[PDB]
Amino acid sequence: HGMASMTARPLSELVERGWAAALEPVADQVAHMGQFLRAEIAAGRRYLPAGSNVLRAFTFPFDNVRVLIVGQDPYPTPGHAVGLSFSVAPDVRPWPRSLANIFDEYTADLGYPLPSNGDLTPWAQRGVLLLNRVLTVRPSNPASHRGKGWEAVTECAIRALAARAAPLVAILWGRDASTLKPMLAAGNCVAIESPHPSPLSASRGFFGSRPFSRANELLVGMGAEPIDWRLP
Ligand SMILES: [Cl-]
Ligand SMILES: [Cl-]
Ligand SMILES: [Cl-]
Repeated sequence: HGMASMTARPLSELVERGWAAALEPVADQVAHMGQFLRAEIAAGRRYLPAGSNVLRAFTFPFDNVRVLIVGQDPYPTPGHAVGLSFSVAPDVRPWPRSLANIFDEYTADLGYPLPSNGDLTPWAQRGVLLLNRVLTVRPSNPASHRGKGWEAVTECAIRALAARAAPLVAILWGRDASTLKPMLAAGNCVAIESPHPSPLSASRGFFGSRPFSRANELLVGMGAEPIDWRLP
């Protein structure tokens, strides 16, 4: 299921059952995004990630999400984005510099060895929502799908998480992510804020932020299970 399905089929057929219910308020908006993508292709433009990966962050169970990591837009280099914020496919070398920064801090914070590859799927399988606010991008055109309708989709997702009584930690990287604080404050959600891991900002405070260990300390305090951050 790709673009065709996103334009034409119910949420139940696109994402995990809990997510499908959570995203029901934006069912028409999702369909409209599928049409936007169809129009892009008809016009002789491409988009990233692959259609089958666009909604991938919502294919893991809504009820198990305990940490939210927000990204802005997918990687713009062809072949990098795979539908989970910051993740890349296992064969990708070198890693994008933002991911290399995230992994630098992972090693410093947790003491684990540097990951073998850039695939963050294990995090998604273990209750981390790796959510870009904008879920597609035109190749090599950073932030080119901003303002095209994804924002309402991804905001609906975040509000559904925040509305729950269940524990949530939100890792908020950069000023744009920090815009989410109001919706997060009225819930059972603690936000960890730092500069973004992009090389443009990382050295102003991303390094040293220890988000992984902090998120776990917060979770355990709230009686939730921590995340097993360990990557192979
Ligand atoms: Cl189609
Ligand atoms: Cl293109
Ligand atoms: Cl991405």
